Amino acid sequence: AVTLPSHSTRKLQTRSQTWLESREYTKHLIRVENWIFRNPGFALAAAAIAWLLGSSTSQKVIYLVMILLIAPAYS
Amino acid sequence: YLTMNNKHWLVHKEWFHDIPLPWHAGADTGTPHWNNKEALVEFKDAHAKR
Amino acid sequence: EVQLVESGAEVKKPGASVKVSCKASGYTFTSYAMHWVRQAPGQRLEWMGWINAGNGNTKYSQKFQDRVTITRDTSASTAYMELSSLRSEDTAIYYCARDKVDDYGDYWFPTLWYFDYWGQGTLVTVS
Amino acid sequence: EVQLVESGAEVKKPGASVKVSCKASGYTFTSYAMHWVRQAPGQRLEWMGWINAGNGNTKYSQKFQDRVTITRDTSASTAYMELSSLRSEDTAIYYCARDKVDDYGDYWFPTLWYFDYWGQGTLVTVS
Amino acid sequence: SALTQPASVSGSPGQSITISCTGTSSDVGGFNYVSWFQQHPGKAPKLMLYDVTSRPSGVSSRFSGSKSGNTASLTISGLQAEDEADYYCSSHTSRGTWVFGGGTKLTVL
Amino acid sequence: SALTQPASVSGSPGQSITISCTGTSSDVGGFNYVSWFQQHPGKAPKLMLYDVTSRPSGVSSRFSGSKSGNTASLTISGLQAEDEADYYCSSHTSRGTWVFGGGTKLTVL
Amino acid sequence: NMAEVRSYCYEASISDMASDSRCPTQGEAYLDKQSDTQYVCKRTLVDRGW
Amino acid sequence: NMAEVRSYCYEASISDMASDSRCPTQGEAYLDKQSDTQYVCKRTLVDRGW
Repeated sequence: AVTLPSHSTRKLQTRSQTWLESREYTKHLIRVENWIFRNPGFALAAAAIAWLLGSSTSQKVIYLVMILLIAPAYS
Repeated sequence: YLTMNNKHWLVHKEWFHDIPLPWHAGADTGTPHWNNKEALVEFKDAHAKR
Repeated sequence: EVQLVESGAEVKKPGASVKVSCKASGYTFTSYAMHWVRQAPGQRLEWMGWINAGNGNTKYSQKFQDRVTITRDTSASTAYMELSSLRSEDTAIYYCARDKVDDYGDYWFPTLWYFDYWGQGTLVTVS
Repeated sequence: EVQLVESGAEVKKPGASVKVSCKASGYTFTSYAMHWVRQAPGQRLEWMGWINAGNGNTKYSQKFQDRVTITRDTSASTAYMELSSLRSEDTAIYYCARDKVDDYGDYWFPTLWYFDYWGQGTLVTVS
Repeated sequence: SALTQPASVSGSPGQSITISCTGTSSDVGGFNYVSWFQQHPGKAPKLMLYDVTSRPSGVSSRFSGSKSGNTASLTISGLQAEDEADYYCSSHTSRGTWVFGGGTKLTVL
Repeated sequence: SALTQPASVSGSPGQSITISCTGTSSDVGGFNYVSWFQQHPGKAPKLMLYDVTSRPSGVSSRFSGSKSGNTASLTISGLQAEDEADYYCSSHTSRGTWVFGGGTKLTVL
Repeated sequence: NMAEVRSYCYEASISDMASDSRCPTQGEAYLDKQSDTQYVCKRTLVDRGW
Repeated sequence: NMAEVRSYCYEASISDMASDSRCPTQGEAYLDKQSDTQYVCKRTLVDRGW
């Protein structure tokens, strides 16, 4: 149930396309975008807990995009 | 060199040891003793019983 | 009242296959369940049963583990035990009895009573 | 040179027990060794051996995991294989050969060569 | 694995008899699952106990069950003449299967 | 077990023979352990191999061993004719026991 | 030339299911079909009073 | 009445110990006796080449 192995752990780089390299770039993007399409309220609150810690208008932005990226996959 | 059904492709010594499935331990034939085996099952108890 | 009736079979030579019917009468099918207890005269009762008539589940004794298979038919309210590859020894009489399922419909732990009634028997003899 | 010889032609009744001697001559029974390789004419060589003459250890082919027992004695520099409860099948020729033990006296992994010499042979026949 | 039940017994009317069914910890000891089946020979068995001490409604009240350790005791008093039914002890094992004892042919006098 | 070795063969003198012994990964494949044992019928077997390619010193340099995957090939050339000694292949298995092939009857015509 | 390491399995199938339930007193259960290579098991304290 | 809970062994007979080794790369080792579950085996990677 725990296997997501082979894209992140380590890749083969060669003048070949790799397995589903056609599919990937977009099977890392759509799920997160999808999951934010559902329940945006989490984008609401996440925006909050970012916006109140650090207050550089930059460091929090990093906290916005980061907290939004860690829990579409929530891990 | 990794073989699913009638296909083949290469993967790393890191990815191939880390897949969580039953092990054959490189065994030959017979009735292979399967390591793990737990990760592939599903023990769930309905409400409190059975 | 509660009525169990069965089909009086014959020998069907060594190696044949008996099919005995248990058609339940006088109570509510859907709570009947079912058992099969073999006996011929002069030795101990063996229980080679199965236990679930709602879902059609089955549990067999380790002796008979694969010999008998069992069909339930609710339209006829009938359970059919069928003992394949019978032998000289299994000359016996097969009673079908009930131990009512828990209401969930799943049968795991019986009623504290088991058999409040019995089929009337079917003596089966092997040549 | 290296000399091994053993008991000569011999016969036993079915169910008897053969005792074959291997008298090692012409080398140092030190980083010893010996084996037992059965052969009769017309089939595959089976190896039912044992491997350790320093410590008296032994390893047997499951084939005959418990049938043969082996005594090893330096005073006579001799290894005695004894096959108990022989059968009509076993009529064969029992060669004793060596594969030198490693320095430590413990024999686990052989020399890359195994058998550089062989016993004289002992034909054993079962009635 | 059949429960141990002794072959047979007799005695004066009214007199209490004891039928001893000895199992293992797998079944009779670690469960209150017991029943004694009165089986009139040639007729269909019936169940004269259930839940040990308890009895079905149509039971003659002078039947009494008991258990301690691995035992099943069917103790009957003032045996009325027609009380010879081959008594079989049966219980639910832990593995989920039922086992019937060797049975006690009952001998009235 | 029982190393696969083919029953028997022959040819003109000087001509190459190759007797190939096929094992499993348990023994011949995952080890350098091999032996080909010239056994003169009536006499005691002898060594004609040692760790594949090499030879005991008293060996006719005629003989040549080789291995691929699961194989043991004893390839002889420049035959002196009088060199048919049932050839048996034998190896050390992984479990710590030795197995001797079915043997090759060598046919000198 | 290649040599085998592991196998795994990507498709399970499971055979008969036994039970062996001991009561609250005596605790652990056994189920002789355990103690094999080929049977998987897990203990799950369960509802069952009276 | 009592009841038994577990048990503990004081004294261990050890027989057999038949061993299996493999090449540096034809995986790790295995032998039929592990499926017996009445044995005990510890695969430790220690040995040498040639």
